[PDB]
Amino acid sequence: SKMSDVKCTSVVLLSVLQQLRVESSSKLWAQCVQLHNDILLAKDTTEAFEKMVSLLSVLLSMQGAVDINKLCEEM
Amino acid sequence: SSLPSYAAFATAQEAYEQAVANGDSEVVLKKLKKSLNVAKSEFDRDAAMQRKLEKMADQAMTQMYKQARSEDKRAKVTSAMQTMLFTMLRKLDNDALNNIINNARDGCVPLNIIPLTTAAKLMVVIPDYNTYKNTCDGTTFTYASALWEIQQVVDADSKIVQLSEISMDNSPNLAWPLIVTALRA
Amino acid sequence: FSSLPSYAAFATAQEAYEQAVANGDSEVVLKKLKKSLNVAKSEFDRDAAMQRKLEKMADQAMTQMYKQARSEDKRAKVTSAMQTMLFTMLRKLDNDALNNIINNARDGCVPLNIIPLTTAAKLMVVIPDYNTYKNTCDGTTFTYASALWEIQQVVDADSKIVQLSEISMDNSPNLAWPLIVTALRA
Amino acid sequence: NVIPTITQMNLKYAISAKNRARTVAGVSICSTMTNRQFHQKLLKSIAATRGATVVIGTSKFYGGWHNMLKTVYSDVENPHLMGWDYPKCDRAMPNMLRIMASLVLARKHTTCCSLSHRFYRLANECAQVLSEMVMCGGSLYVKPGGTSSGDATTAYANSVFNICQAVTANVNALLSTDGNKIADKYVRNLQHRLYECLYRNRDVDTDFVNEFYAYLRKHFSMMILSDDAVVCFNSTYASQGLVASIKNFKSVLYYQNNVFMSEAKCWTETDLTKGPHEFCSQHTMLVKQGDDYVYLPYPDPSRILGAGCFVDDIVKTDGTLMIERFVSLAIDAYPLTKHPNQEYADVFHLYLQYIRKLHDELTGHMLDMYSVMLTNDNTSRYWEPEFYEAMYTPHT
Amino acid sequence: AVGACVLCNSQTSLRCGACIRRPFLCCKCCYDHVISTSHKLVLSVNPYVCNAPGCDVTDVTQLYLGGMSYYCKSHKPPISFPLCANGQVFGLYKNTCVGSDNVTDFNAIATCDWTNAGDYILANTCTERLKLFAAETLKATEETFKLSYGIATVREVLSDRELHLSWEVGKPRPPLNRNYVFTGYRVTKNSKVQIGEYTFEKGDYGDAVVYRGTTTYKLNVGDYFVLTSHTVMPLSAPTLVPQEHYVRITGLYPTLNISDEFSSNVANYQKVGMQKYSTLQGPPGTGKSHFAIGLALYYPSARIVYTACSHAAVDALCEKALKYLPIDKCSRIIPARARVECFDKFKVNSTLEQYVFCTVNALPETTADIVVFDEISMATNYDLSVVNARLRAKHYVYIGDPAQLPAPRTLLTKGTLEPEYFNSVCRLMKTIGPDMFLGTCRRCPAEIVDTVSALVYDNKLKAHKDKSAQCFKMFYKGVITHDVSSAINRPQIGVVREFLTRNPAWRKAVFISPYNSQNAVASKILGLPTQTVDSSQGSEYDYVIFTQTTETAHSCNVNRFNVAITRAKVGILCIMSDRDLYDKLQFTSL
RNA sequence: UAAUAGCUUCUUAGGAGAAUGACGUAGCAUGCUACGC
RNA sequence: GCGUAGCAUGCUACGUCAUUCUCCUAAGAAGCUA
Ligand SMILES: Nc1ncnc2c1ncn2[C@@H]1O[C@H](COP(=O)(O)OP(=O)(O)O)[C@@H](O)[C@H]1O
Ligand SMILES: [Mg+2]
Ligand SMILES: [Zn+2]
Ligand SMILES: [Zn+2]
Ligand SMILES: [Zn+2]
Repeated sequence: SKMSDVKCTSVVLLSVLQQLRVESSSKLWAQCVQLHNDILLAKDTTEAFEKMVSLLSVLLSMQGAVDINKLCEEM
Repeated sequence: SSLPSYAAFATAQEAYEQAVANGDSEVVLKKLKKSLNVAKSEFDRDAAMQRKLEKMADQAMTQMYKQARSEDKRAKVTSAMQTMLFTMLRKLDNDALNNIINNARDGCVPLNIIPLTTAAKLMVVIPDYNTYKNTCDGTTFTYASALWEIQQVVDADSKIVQLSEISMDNSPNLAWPLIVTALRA
Repeated sequence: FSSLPSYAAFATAQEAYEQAVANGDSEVVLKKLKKSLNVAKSEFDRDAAMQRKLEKMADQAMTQMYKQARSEDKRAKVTSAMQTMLFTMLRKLDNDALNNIINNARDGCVPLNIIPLTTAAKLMVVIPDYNTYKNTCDGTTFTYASALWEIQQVVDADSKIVQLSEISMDNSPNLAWPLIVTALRA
Repeated sequence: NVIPTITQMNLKYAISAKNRARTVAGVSICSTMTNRQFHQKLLKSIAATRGATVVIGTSKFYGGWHNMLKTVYSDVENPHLMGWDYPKCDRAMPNMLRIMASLVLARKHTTCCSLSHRFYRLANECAQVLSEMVMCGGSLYVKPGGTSSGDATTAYANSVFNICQAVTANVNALLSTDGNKIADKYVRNLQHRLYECLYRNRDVDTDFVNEFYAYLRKHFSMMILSDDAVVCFNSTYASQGLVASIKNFKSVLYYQNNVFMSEAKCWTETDLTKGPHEFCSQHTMLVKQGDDYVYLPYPDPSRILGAGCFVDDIVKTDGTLMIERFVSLAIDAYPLTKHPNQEYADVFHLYLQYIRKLHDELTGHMLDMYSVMLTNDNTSRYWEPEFYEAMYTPHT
Repeated sequence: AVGACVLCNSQTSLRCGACIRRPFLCCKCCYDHVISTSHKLVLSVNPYVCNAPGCDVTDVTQLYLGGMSYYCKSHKPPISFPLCANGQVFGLYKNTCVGSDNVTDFNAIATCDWTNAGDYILANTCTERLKLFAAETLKATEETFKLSYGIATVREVLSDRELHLSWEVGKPRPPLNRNYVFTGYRVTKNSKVQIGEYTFEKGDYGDAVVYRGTTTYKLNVGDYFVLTSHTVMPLSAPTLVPQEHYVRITGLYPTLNISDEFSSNVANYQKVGMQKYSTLQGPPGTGKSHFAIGLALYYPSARIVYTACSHAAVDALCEKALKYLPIDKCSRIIPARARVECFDKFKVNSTLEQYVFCTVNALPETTADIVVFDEISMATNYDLSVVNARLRAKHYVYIGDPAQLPAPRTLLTKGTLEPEYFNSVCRLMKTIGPDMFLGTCRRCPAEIVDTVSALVYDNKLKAHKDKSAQCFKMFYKGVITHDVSSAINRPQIGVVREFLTRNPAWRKAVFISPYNSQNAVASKILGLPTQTVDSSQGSEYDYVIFTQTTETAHSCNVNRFNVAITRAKVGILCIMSDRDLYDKLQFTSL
């Protein structure tokens, strides 16, 4: 299960972004929604992984939103 | 069942069992049958209120558990979702996702959405020469498991800095962090 | 139950029965007192049933009364809210223009769809892209509904203020479309 | 009096297989109250009738699906099953057909209402439902037409529209046939009298209306749920052009709905032992239950797994809080155990095993939060397949 | 309503009713606490009183869980079972509660009245959760001590500018100053309702208080006052975030030739960048709060929040930042009431500015890149937990010195508190040592520093100035008028007044005295800016007149006197009382 | 912000009914015994 | 043979309680469909 692991990770990622009030910036939320919906409607795993990279770059670009070091040290 | 009314009913039942083991005749036998019935009825009323009380106990237990768990789960919704997201990210073990996450830990985060179209623009902040040495080889920039052509390096003063000025000796006087704009190759 | 004298009758019958049993009364008197105690307890539980019905119907009546009082004190609140909304909407009306267009009506009746279009003092234009903006309301003044409007404000989809110099062909990708322009009738 | 009404547009937050947004119409209480008081007697009378064309109020449990499918196959001669699709059904429906549905529903008021009362009720229906003011994001627009999906009589008026389109397709199929090629002398005279009653008669001929209704019931048996329809038509008549086909529905929807009905969404089933291909999003399979063969509806396993995996609330993710949530899903997913594909049959067992795990950890957490187990626990019957097998048995 | 046990962080649903803060306690820990101390009330989701028709039993070993509620010994349903038994107390999560051995320090923390001195040295060397609980209950006790202050009333009003006061007979009288407020009553028949928020201050002549009010209601003689109460909020964050030593600077960036004045502290700036939190300890006037601004100039892009426990210290820091930092990007955050007059020269009350200065109590929840706490001596563990909770940060810097005066600690009245128990930060400074240490006085002249390197610091400080001979030590008896419950020394003020017209260059020297009463009443007789010793800390002035009001253990405190004298910049005249204190310093003749 | 309608599962409460058992009282039928005629 | 009284057995009516079942309504949680 790798195609279906990507489609659920994108759901969780967009839930995190919505919790981080990315929804307030309409231009960014439109791109996040487009990437999420195109990951869900995907047949190829490489396209889904590229769109997952693009969608995770939204989370990684906001410095003050999440603590990457603390989150990645719990693993 | 370790209750008083059951003690009364049980001793009446034992007395009737002994009597019917004897069971000669007849009025004592019928009176003991009636005594057994009248004790059993009170024991049964006590058992019925016992069961009503324990049913309400189970109602209270279930309701309180539902309330406590619901409020606990609704309280911790951000941190739980973020931990779940990073657990799922680690489980995928994609090389591009791991690369961008490891760079984000060092502080080499992007400034915009990483683009998918060829010859598209990526702006990424590099906070020290360590993150520059691994990622940038010559004019090439390795990021997100992809190769990019470095176009424009600026500082926090927005001053253009040539790729020749990034070195072990001149950069310790520069205005770090650099911001590198590159194009997807 | 305990208030009613049925409990008193049951208690005195039980006390007499126990006293006579302890005193070694005869079998006939014992049966007589047993029968009297049985009928006393029968009356006691029979009136306790009426007491159960009394308390049950009293609680039902009290709950019904509480519910009716709540639904009558929640009706006045929504009545006042509707009245305040209607009167504020009355106070919003452009009375002179509406009076003119309604006196021009032969029957006094006009279509609703022309009430803003001929009397509204403020126009909101929602524009999805730059070509539409250039077509409909480029510049600080434009014409719509056979009237002249002057741009008083422009905001983006994020409700952030946008200046008329920022709405360009090259600055279009950097704007959060759609743009909502608010103009006043000139 | 005519009361115009504003209807809100509400975005729908639900699980779906396509990424297009779905919107419902929240109609005002001033319209819903009066429409209920006007239509609810007939609407409840439709929902309480078993064995009719409009299957509303008929459960699919306890043999209700088998009964519906046996009523569709109502003594047709050369049965083929057929199902079509209405593209943009609620938004492309003409105002004439919505008014037709409202007037058909209002034919029951021949004694309670006058003529003017019925006209003003129709006018209120049109002003509040058909061509209304729409609140969409704090702004009032004008709805050009088409049914709104939030009025009191939505599914029933939709059923009237569906039946009307099917009858129109049959009329066009019978009239567009040659007439010199029709071998059956009864159908030729039926076509002649159909043309007479259409274009040469202005008063209703109730005898011929009954005759054509009998013809349609005999050769074009239908099953309608508001936009889903299963037909058990005579294949020989439809091949000869005496009964509507898929092409007739395509033509009728082209000139009377302003849509194109592609034949990729319309199915035909030549074998009745497989049942309808899809009705109300349920496939049908013929199983041996007890000693006799019955029709059971099974859903898409993707739908049930998606309902299990994705929820619309954060507290539906706990599992132990929502065991009835999975009991209902296992009730819906039970007929998959009779599917010949084992991966389909494993969904029901997956749900049963998850119910058992949920109860195990719920009892563990409860015993942790206290030091005593619950005295009465009747949850053991939810991971036994008999509780779900009895859900599709006709005894109730 | 569940929670976490304080001393073991297990799951629980019990709380101690008798404790002021009502802390969560697991089953084992709750049994250990109640079976040994005098606390015998336990609150579950329902309280553990006996549910008879009327019964009042709270002791937990007397009770049982009977039927469906908690019942006493002779009210229980015939079916038991005991609550406080089997080494535990019956509550939720009963079989997951691991106890501890800290139910010997928690008993002392809960029981103690914070009167002795050892209570503080046990409230600051315990475990991390007890460090928070002890601070919480200490603040609660300090608040509930105000409930024992005598109810006031009005005698009459001859003058409407100066109220007459009358305390209730048989209760202590609270001190009259700005820190304490009052709210009234009119209980005659006829309105037992508040009549406004007032405040008091004594008058020089007779018995009078020149009051102040939030409104303009008059008091018909029955109207009176009671001191209100400040409820104390709970606290969660640790006193000190655990330290991590980075290999290289993360989150901060150096600068290009920071300045020619801050070129000496560069190594300490890099050390600050390397570590998670750093401590700077130095004698007063050596460059500690001028280190923080230099740090700001060294990390220009870093958003910085400056904080302190006092107002007159953060005001001096604000003035220094205005002198050095760009004034456009500053702020100043003030409380809603703003009891003291704060600093109004920047864009006041804008939290999202780059450099933001605020008191600890008025800190808003925000983030930063380095937070600079200043004068940690004034701060208790409550202030450290508050600043660690509200302000998230990447780097923490605590600057301060233990030898200055500590927090008030009004409840403490027996023994003396050593520096190493002022709070956790001072304990860290004295135990292992500061991370940065700079001893060289750059502010005060040679004479005053050469005397203060004998009082408090054991001959450590060299310094840099020349002794201008404007350091004066006066001999004056100074008769006592214990007026406002803080002493007033009228003849010493007379000495100052009679020799402040003989000093043409001393017309602007700030007046410093340990007692707020004389410090406030001096404003009429000499007109100089006035300042108490406690708030003078952290601020420098060009000239200081210090007056030892009365001989006590408060005014003859070496820490207080050392933090008082070392605020001078070129000269200081001080009049002394103790024959020893005047002799330990070496000043001029008079 | 969250529409109309249908079906189903689960839980709680109230009423009514049915069945079984238990007790008490009243009425009727029978057997035995005591007294009077 | 009759009348009165007592005991035992049986049937009917009424009142109370215990258990099980059915239904009618109300309230709440949830699932699916159009
Ligand atoms: N590098 C320096 N060169 C010259 N003077 C300095 C230097 N550093 C500090 N000072 C002076 O020393 C004084 C120290 O002030 P401050 O840091 O507030 O002391 P403290 O922190 O003890 O209150 C400042 O007023 C400043 O004028
Ligand atoms: Mg300082
Ligand atoms: Zn305690
Ligand atoms: Zn504990
Ligand atoms: Zn008691």
